[PDB]
Amino acid sequence: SMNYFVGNSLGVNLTGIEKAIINRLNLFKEMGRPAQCVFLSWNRYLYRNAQNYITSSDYINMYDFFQEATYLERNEPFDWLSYWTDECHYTLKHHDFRIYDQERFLMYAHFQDPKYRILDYVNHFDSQRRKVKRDFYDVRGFLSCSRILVDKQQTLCEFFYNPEGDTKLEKYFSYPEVQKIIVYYANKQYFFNNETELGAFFIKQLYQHGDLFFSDRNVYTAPIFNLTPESIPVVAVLHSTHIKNIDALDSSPFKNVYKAMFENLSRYRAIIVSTEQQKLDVEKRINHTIPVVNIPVGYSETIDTPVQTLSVKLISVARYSPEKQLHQQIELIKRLVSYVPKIELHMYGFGSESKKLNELIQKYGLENHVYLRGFLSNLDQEYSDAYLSLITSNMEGFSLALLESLAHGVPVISYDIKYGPNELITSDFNGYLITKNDEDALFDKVKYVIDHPEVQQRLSKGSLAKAQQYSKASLIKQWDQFVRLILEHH
Amino acid sequence: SMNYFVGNSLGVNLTGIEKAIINRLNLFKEMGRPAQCVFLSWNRYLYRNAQNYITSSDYINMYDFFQEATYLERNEPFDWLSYWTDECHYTLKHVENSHDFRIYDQERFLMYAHFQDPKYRILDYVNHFDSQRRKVKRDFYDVRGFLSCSRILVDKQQTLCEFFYNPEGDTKLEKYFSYKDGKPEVQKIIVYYANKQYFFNNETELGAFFIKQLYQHGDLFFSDRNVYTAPIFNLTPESIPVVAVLHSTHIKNIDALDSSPFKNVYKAMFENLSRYRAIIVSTEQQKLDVEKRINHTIPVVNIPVGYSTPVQTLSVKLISVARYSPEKQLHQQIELIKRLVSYVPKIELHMYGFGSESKKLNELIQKYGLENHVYLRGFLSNLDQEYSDAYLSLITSNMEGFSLALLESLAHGVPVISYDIKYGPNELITSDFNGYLITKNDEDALFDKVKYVIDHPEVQQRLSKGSLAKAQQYSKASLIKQWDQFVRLILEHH
Repeated sequence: SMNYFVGNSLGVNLTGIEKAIINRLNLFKEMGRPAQCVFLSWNRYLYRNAQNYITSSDYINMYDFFQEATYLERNEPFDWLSYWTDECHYTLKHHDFRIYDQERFLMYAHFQDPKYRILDYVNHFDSQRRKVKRDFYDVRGFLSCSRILVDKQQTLCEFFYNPEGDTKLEKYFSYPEVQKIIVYYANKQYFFNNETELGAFFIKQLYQHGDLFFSDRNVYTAPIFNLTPESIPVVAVLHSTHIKNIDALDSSPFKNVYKAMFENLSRYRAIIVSTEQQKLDVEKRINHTIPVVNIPVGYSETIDTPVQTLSVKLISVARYSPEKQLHQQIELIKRLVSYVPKIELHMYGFGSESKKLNELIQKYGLENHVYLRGFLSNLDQEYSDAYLSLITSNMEGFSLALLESLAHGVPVISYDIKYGPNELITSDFNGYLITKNDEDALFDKVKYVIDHPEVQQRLSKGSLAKAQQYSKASLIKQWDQFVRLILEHH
Repeated sequence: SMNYFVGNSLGVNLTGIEKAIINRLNLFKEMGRPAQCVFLSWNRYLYRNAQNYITSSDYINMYDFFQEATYLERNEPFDWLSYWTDECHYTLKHVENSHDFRIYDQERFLMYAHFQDPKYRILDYVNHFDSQRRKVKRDFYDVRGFLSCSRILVDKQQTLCEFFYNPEGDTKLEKYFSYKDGKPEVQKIIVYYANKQYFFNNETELGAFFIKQLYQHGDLFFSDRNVYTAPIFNLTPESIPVVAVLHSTHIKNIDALDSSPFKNVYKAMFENLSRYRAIIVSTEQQKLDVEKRINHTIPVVNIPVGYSTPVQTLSVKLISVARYSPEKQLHQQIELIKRLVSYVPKIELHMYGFGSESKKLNELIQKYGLENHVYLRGFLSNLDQEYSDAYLSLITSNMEGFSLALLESLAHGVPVISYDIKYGPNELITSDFNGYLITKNDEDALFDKVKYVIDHPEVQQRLSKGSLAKAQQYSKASLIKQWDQFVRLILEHH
């Protein structure tokens, strides 16, 4: 039996949903449940984006599947520049080349590398210099898609190839929308009107009696699951707030990304959310129509670095976005620095709010007190001397960063806001929950913990215990039980 | 060494050039010189058109060559209907008064299928539709059974590009089109050959590449459809030996031998004579005019375009074997009979052929009250019975070409009276031997000579025996010896 985590693709910069999908995959292998990520969109760079995260045998892409290129890795590098000159006697006028036969302009080639071992695309031109066809190469080496052009470089149709160059899919477009898809599969021809129908066909070929699907990128996967039969079991996973407005729990419309899932609840064996708090809201909102279950989106990893070697160092691990209200922590430091002259705030993240935050810092002469540290891929060394974590957001989700900092014995002072802080913070155990936007009470609890390092030490010991509760193995056992119960009942 | 006779195609009704190519192949086969016909145009019916006349190994079509379908014969039949119904689970709906079926996956219209035969054994094409019932692609099947070409459509079913396949389904050629004067014109051709890709701007360049792939030292090419074949040979090296074959008059105006422009179909060959080893024409008379016109720059050789039951069992039966076209001037034959019937009341004239002039010919027949004297007999595939009682053949044309029809009537002992016009009458008529030649458009002299042969049956008999003797000069064995000597000589000089 196989567990499939259905997203869309993998960017250069992995997204929350992509990490969750990958994170969840690792856990299933650990406990000896087979699992695979399922990708939908055509992405001739997928194998590259995947390389530093999962193996080729750990994912099935829908286009790779019909192009017979699943589990296929990089071809041995190919000398395109040599083949064009030494075998085809063409003329190259320079990571782009213009290919001429004698005086005749044929093609526009585009490479990735300056070593020219990885071809990207080749534009083909007619006798009038009209661009008639584009050849799009997969990062693994084989020609993946040719696009036929008409009029003003308008896409008319696309042909997708297997590695050996057989046609496996055809797409036909009008204005640029798909009106027809042809697939060559199982020694015949299949016809679809759109990519959702193709996706549904793909899911039916994947499924074997006893497998389980997870719907992770609902804006794409729910419409696909909606056209598959009810004998194929699938669970919906929400990675965010389920409604546009969390303060109108009964009334708020579902997020657009979750609409097609919520409007066909009966198709799904369950909904998974990250927090008990979110499970209670969702359960009540859908009148218990299907099971809702809370399974955290990560775990506290075993500690490899020195812990609480304690200058008072406060930290923020948070995207530089409006919702994290990070200026409130700069203002906190403005207040505290008169009582705590050697105080330091380190804020780890990136995003829109950098310029404004940077300006607020210079404005208050806090350049020796508050540091916008940007993104660090490794935070282990940053936690060893951290006195406490701050959360000043108007909204949250289950925070992997918070779990990591707790596993390092760094206690946390957070607003009590949905979702995540209530799950990972017990007041006076591993930190303190504060009424949302009460900056005065924030100052009082931060000052109190700084004034009483015996308190910080005791909250440190609570932090290590809270992290122990969210271990890799507790999370394994929760996935293991859920999967067996969902399949048992199906 | 291989002799290659390069034409365009074979139609369902063979043209003059197609027959000339096939007759030449048959002579080379009898002789023991390897020959093949070479065809250029994409023609997914070529195999059926060819079956009555040549074997698969007797020809190489250009498209078949690149489609890895040269020498391929017919597939065992395939019941597309059962495969669509039983194996694909599609819904078939017959179209009223047709061999056509609409194909559906449930409520969804997917394809329109056309069969050649009401038994649905020969799939011809399949049209594909998108979700908005736009016709996006047409699949064209070869008569041998394989999918030959897919054509991709845009806008009002305009041809954008075409993909040509081997029998296994691999793409071997692509063609890209742009519209000019309301018709698609090739702007690009890609060919997958010898594990490489090759690029061309037009079919002339593709043709030249094809010739270069066939040629081995010792081989010899004949350019028979010069409007297409000459521009192709013009793009090939002079190391490849090619003979130009003219199948009609070489100039637009036969009466200005020196100054007339060449026929548009021969312009490319005459504007590059030094490319060609020789020119072949069907008549000694055309040979002398062409040699003079080109100042003997290359050799010109006349080789007839073809070779030659009970006989002369004799009512007085005149015959005309001639297209009903204005150049033939068949009205003059009506006028001749109008004048003759007075003196010869048991006279008949049988006119074998067809064309746009039939209506006027019937009007004149009716006008002259000649309905029991002049017969418009239509085309006749076989004329053997029609010859046995024929007294005399008539030719009243203002222009001619070498006539296999006239050769055949001469083999059957039928003498002829013809206007003296170029080309063909002087080749097959020696005055007072097998017939008479009359000043062009001299209807009085035509009457007088026709009347003299009717009034002298012993003269008719001598001319008949001269017709048998004239035809025997065009024997299979004399054509073989001309062709054998020509190829020997051409290859020695090259």
